[PDB]
Amino acid sequence: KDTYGFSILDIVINNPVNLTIHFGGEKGKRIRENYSAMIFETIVDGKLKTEKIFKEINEHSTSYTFRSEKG
Amino acid sequence: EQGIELEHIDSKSEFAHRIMLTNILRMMGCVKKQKSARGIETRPAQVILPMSPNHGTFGGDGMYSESKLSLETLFNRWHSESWANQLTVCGAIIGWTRGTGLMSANNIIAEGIEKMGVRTFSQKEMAFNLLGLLTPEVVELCQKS
Repeated sequence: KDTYGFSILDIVINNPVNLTIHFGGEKGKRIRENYSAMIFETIVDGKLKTEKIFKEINEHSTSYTFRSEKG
Repeated sequence: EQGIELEHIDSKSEFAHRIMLTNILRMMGCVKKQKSARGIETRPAQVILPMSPNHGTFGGDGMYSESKLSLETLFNRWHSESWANQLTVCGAIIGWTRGTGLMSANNIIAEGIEKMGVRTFSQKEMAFNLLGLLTPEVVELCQKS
């Protein structure tokens, strides 16, 4: 809840098909940062090449939807 | 509320004040309660409040001025209470907008007012002004204060 803006309990109990995370307000910007700061840290030719998980999440994103067919 | 001075404030004005103030606070309150019941702390609703430069300047408008001035408390209440994550406050001080239910009775003089180097608005322009408050940059600004 505090880091990624979702309840793992909610997903276990309700198994929602989609989950939208909202990045509104101060708390939402902090959660958005956590999604952005979530990075792949690879070493290529003795150089740190940091890539982003959640490419579609930038500083102008207001939401992110996790998607599934069934849950 | 037209032709309702202080001494005429009665049923209609109390009802108008319920519409234009009290039940706006209740509507905001209801949205706050729904969001909080569902744990929504990161998707605040921007409240575009129809504020007025008319705080008893024209007269004869019942409790209009009281309704409009009372909305200005929300600017402070946003900081002092516990609803800031559910609602943001955007106070639009709406200028002289020709053609509306409230202002159509004042259309004939607007050319004269503009000779002072002042601006009256069409409903289209005012709508455009208010839609400017719902742009991503103003939305982010109201989330800060």
